[PDB]
Amino acid sequence: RAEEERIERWVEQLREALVGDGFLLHYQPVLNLQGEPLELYQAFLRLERNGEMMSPNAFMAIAEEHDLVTEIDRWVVARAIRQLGERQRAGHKTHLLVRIGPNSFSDPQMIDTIREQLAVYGVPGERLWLQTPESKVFTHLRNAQQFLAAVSAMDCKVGLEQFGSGLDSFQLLAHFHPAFLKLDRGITGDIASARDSQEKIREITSRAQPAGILTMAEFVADAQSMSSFFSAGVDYVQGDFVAPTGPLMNYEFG
Amino acid sequence: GILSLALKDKPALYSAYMPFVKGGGIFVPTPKRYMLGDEVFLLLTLPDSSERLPVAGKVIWTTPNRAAGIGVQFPDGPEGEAVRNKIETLLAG
Ligand SMILES: Nc1nc2c(ncn2[C@@H]2O[C@@H]3COP(=O)(O)O[C@H]4[C@@H](O)[C@H](n5cnc6c(=O)[nH]c(N)nc65)O[C@@H]4COP(=O)(O)O[C@H]3[C@H]2O)c(=O)[nH]1
Ligand SMILES: [Mg+2]
Repeated sequence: RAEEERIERWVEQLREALVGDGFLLHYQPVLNLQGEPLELYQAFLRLERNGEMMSPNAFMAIAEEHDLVTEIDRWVVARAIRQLGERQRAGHKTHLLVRIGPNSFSDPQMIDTIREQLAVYGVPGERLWLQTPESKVFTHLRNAQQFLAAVSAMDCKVGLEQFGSGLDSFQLLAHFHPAFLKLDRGITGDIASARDSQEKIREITSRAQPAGILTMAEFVADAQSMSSFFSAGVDYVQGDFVAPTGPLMNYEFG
Repeated sequence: GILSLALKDKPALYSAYMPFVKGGGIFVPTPKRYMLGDEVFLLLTLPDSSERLPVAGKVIWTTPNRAAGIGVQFPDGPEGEAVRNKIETLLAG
């Protein structure tokens, strides 16, 4: 019970970040292997307390204990679009990939927020990509379909992260058409040096290309990975090999 | 390269240990500068013990409050749950 006061220290820090400065965003380039170069970044949430930066792995555990995740994902999406706005004012047609949660499927405020903010900042919905894992999309399906339809009704792109994984995934694909897929690290980490993996992947891409579904690889670290992903037709790649994560959009794609 | 952290008593443990982190964490001072989600290797000596526990963890806090280091998140495998339980045991003593 001594620590219970420290928990609330943290929670008050969080809500004050929700309503004021504290939260910020960092940006990692996503690169088009195949060669339709698009200014594409994935957005990562961060929290700053007097120069102390911290990762959502520190604080999301608490935040969930207070049904606060929905307001946070709203912040992410909203500041992401403001950044798309500043980015359009600079004369750049930049896109932003944005992690959202499955509770935000049920969030009417989220559908509002998306709409409102694209309007004010004059941002075409195809600049926004929202991704959510195949796991939680499975758990929460009826709501996920409602959300995908409402949001893709704004020319937004909706996708699955941590794709691959199990054999229930191509089952979900029948019932869910996303703009893109993010392959689970377990599949793509070793593709350099397996036969399980590249078998699985070329299977996934061969099925994925004609549906109009974009395939993307995460956590690229070496060059043999990239040649495998390329020969294999993966559409997008991001990782420390490609380009590291920062707070400024400054990558020269092409 | 190689990080190390030696906690001599349960107070130094409690000051390092980050219990609210998703799956436990530990604050490791280092002069060197890391970016969040960088993947570190750390050699963690617990107090009331001589075994060095090997932690392959992730950065989830950069401080450049107190101390000048990094928060290292324990892997979610059994190998990391192990060290988390060792520490949680030590602190309620
Ligand atoms: N996705 C990805 N990450 C890469 C890659 N290369 C390096 N990383 C780094 O490794 C961490 C991976 O994030 P995660 O494990 O998926 O787990 C993430 C994720 O669960 C969560 N998170 C990050 N950004 C957001 C966000 O905008 N919204 C929400 N709801 N959660 C977020 O925080 C965790 C920690 O992320 P970070 O501390 O920023 O640290 C990130 C990131 O900086 C890559 O190719 N792809
Ligand atoms: Mg600002």
